[PDB]
Amino acid sequence: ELDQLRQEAEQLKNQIRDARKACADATLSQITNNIDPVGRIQMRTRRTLRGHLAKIYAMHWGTDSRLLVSASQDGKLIIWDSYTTNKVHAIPLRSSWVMTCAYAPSGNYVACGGLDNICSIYNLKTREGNVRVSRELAGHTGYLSCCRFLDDNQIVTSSGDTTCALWDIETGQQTTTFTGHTGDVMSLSLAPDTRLFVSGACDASAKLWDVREGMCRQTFTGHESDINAICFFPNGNAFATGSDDATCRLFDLRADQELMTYSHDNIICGITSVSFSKSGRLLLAGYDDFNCNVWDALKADRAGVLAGHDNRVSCLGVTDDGMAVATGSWDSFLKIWN
Amino acid sequence: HAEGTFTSDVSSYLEGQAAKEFIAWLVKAR
Amino acid sequence: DQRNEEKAQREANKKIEKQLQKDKQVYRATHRLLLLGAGESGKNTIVKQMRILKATKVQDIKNNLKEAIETIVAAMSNLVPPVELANPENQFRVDYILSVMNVPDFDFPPEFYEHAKALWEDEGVRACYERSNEYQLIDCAQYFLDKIDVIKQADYVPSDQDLLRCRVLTSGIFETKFQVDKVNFHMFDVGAQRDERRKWIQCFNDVTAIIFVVASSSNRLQAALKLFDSIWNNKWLRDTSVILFLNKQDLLAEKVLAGKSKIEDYFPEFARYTTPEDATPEPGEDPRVTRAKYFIRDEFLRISTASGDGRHYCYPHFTCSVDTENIRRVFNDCRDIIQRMHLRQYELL
Amino acid sequence: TASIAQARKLVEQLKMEANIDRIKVSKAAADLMAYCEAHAKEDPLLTPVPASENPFR
Amino acid sequence: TVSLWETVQKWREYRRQCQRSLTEDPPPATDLFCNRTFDEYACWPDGEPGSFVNVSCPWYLPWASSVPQGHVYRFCTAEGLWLQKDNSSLPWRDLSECEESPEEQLLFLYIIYTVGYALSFSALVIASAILLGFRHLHCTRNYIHLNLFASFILRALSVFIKDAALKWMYSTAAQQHQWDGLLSYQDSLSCRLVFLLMQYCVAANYYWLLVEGVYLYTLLAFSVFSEQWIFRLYVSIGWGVPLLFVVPWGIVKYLYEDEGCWTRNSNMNYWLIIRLPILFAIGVNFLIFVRVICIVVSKLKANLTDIKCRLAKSTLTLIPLLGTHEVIFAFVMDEHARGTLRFIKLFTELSFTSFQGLMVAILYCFVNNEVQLEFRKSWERWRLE
Amino acid sequence: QVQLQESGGGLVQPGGSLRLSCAASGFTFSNYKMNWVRQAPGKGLEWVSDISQSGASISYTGSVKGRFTISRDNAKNTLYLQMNSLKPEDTAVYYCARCPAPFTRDCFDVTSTTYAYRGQGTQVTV
Repeated sequence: ELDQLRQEAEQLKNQIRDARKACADATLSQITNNIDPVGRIQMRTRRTLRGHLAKIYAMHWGTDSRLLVSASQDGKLIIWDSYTTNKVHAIPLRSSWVMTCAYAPSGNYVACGGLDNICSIYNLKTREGNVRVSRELAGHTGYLSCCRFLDDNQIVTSSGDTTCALWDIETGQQTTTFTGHTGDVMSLSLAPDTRLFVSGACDASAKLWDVREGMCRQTFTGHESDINAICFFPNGNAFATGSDDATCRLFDLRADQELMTYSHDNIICGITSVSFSKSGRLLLAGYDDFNCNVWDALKADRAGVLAGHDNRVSCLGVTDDGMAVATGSWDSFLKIWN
Repeated sequence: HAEGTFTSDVSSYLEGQAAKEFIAWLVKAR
Repeated sequence: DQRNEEKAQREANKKIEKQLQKDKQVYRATHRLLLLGAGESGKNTIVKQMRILKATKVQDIKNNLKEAIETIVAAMSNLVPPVELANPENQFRVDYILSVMNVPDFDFPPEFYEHAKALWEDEGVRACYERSNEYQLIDCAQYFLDKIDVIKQADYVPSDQDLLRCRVLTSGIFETKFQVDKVNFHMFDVGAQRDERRKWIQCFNDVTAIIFVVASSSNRLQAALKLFDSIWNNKWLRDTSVILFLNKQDLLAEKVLAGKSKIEDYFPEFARYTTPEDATPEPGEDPRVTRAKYFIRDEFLRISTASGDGRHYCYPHFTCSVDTENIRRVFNDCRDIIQRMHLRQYELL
Repeated sequence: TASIAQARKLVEQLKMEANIDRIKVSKAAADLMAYCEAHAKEDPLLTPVPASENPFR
Repeated sequence: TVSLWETVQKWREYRRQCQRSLTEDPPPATDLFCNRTFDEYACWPDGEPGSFVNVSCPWYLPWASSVPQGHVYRFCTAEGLWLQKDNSSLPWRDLSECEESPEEQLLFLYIIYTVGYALSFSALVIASAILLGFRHLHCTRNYIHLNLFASFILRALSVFIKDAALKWMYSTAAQQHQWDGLLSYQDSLSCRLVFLLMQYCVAANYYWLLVEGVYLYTLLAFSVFSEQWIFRLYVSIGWGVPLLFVVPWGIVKYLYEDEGCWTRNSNMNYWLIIRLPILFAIGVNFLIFVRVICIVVSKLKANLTDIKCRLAKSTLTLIPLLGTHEVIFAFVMDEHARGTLRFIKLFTELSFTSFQGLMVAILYCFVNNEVQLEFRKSWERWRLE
Repeated sequence: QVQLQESGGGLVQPGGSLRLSCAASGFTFSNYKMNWVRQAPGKGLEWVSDISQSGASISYTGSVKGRFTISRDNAKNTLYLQMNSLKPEDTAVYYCARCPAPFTRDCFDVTSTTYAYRGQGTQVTV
């Protein structure tokens, strides 16, 4: 009977609740109580990247920490040289409603996608030197909200149809499908080894997935509203989520629960994007209030503000070498911070 | 325009009040 | 080569800036529109005329309809407890379907619709339906069977609801382009997206207008009001103007004429409602139908007048899904929206 | 009903994630602290680098 | 009209005409004849003793038409010299007869149009910094405003330079007895160019109020033109078109009416070359003013004492931007206006034009909600520090 | 973990009375706008009533106006629906639904088929 299965779900839900309270006898704010605060983090705008006609929806850093791609809903992928502010490529997209962009770790491809439900792979280092579409991955039945390359030939996507998919780029086929979310999936982040990833969905939960096995390992609850942003801690043993309930949260995979909540009484807008600094001592979060707050990820104190955007902060990224932060905004500007 | 009208007003008026000065200087000259 | 490749970098940049400058002129000169409609709104027929003067899925819907009845009737005798018909006079209706099934390129005559419709009120034919669990039947079967009267029509265009039942849509978003007095418009309507809109609707915060098509005379009308109330008051959509098409005036007229009081039971304040004196009825229409259509308009304006603040505006229009005047209403509304946007920058209003 | 099929899958997923090894939180918190100390000095957003080596100078 | 230039020349001819006359006149030879002379007002002949030595009132005088028959007397003593007034050597002379029989109404104007041009010049450098400063305010609408702000600055600047030339020519020098430098400056091209830069700077200010009206007109005419192409056209209309009738005016008054340092519009059919094209810019900007207000009334009736108040705030705010305050009294031509109507015209056109630059800066930079939002956002961010 | 648990309900006579309860947990109850949403046998989900954060602003679907009363207890984290003079067209599964985001006037998706912040429902049979 359905009603019998429901009552078994609650008692298994109580068992995980009780197995999580067993190990939660100390808090992250007790362990990190003597740690001296980081100090007032004062970053300034070093670069403003102008050239997008409409709001910027996503950006990704290239692994050389110099080139970044940024997608705006005027229908353009621009690849910038952050050092010199020179645009390297400007890619016109078939569908204007791009919602995410990815830079391949090898640097040879970008991906983008959005309300067309397709993830489109673009070859940067082609034969005659002009960027063209190399593969179009179709099979999602909702908007593509995030895409992340594993290597040159694989890519993981998250979708508005509540699933994530692992792709084979050479054949254009869905190697794996990741089901289990109830709301649509808004973000994904790969683990440093790329063998796991975490997805944040519009059901106020996050899930950890085995890439090679295709199944969900752990489910993380605690947020009250839709999770817009997700990001792995530098060592791959924790991650941070950003939700519409106006808080950020930190989860440890091996304690299998949350450790820290980053919230203030004056902060009443959703988080759009999160990102860790190279050491993971700072958590950077974009906000609907047009600002980016820097959080001391071990003590949960606000350590600074990136306060230069005229519209909603939509995306956020830290270089691999940790030297700069890039913030994209609905005011159509990219700002690089130090 | 108003500027050229006013300028031609004062220039005409001053120019004259200065031709009155020339006659006065002549009378006083000796 | 540090300065050699810096001059190649900055010259490839200015080439992109030239192309980006032609892009800007095209982007600025085009008006972008989001088409959001109720399920039975009739949105798609309006697109069909904005396009002809991708909704070509009319035949596919009929395919599943024909493929559904054929399985049900061909399974009547196959069942170990064979299913008997409730009316013996439907025997010849089964005969016809048993022959015409499994043929290439069926035309779907009205006589076929007659047998198909007449068989569905038959209790015996329906009796096998609850036993469709034991055999193989299409998922969207009972949905289209109730809808045959809609599909018999010559002018039938599948609503979005209809396209969700079948797996016809492969495209996240559909785009329609048109031109009114040399002004370009890009109209968008979402295809394969789930009915939860709260995340992907933020993409359209910078459109010129949202064209909101309401299936008037349907509750589905309280549902349209709640959706409009959610759009009007959204944090990101409160600088976006809404063009409001109250679509099925012709069907709304018929129901009020006949005595179909689904409007008054769903809205008890319709009893104490009087037509505003400054109303302009179309001469040659019922003084009751102009009451019903102005009552639905006054429901949307109750939401609209609260919390407008001069940031955005509502443009209600009584329409019909078969009208060439509709693109002109959008063009005139967009002119007013752009003029007020310009007048508000000079602080003239 | 199709709703019982997703209830069985939901319950089968709740067994695969109830029988996992969870570690002590203060221990799991200790490694997050220990990682941020071993990498504190190579984090230019935490400890700003001199303007000579900052490429966005 | 008498020019100081012309009063001097006629006097010089009066010197030459008499300098030769003085040497020519044969003596009376009589005992004790008092000597002929020219003492820089009028020149006497030798006059026999016991007589009034009577000379016609000199013809170089500006008021020479006024008194065709008049006499300065000098007396020749019986001893045969000129009669002497007591306390000096200056011979007894009678200037009761040749003596001749406005300003204040012309200085309150100078008082009230310097202050207006000064509080406009100040408010418009401040408002240009705010527009040029904040990057978020950089748009073509604010690029039209910046160029319009630079027209009011140049117009207010050139009127200060002109009013420190007119004052130097007459108030400074001629009240210090410089008939050498004053007349020479008038000949210098420098005097002409300052009253040639004044004609260009006034004309370029009317044509930038026209660009503001034309631009706002194309915006409301639902006409999405190429943004790039029209802006170069608008710069070439505001700054370039004024050269197409100011320069042709300068050369005409250089060849044909080159006198009195171009300050005086002695001939009014050449003043048309400047006046008429400006009346075209004033005329066109009034038709835009009525069409824009007609658009605003259409908008206000849809979202219906309150409409009457919002219309008044809209009309009064639009008036400085287009300079339509002078359609009231600009179709009264200079030629045809005389008497009090030449004050009130000059009053409402100098007291308002001077303060018009200030009203534009307040209405379109200081009370503009996009600036007051950008000021607070630049202070709320500064509260972090 | 957002949890909504509808209480009350059950078989009642036409013209009867019922009081549904919604015991909420896992979120700041006072921050969110709450809704009652019902699914009649055969039909889709439809909005019945909503109440704002404080409880001052209230709305109803027209067919229940004058018969239903919505109320919240912000201290007890509970939503109520007083059902007076029930008619057989009220037979539905009644769901308590939270607006997806706090401090918002708009309330998207609560009537959607798979909306996350909704309870399991109480069957009301008249």
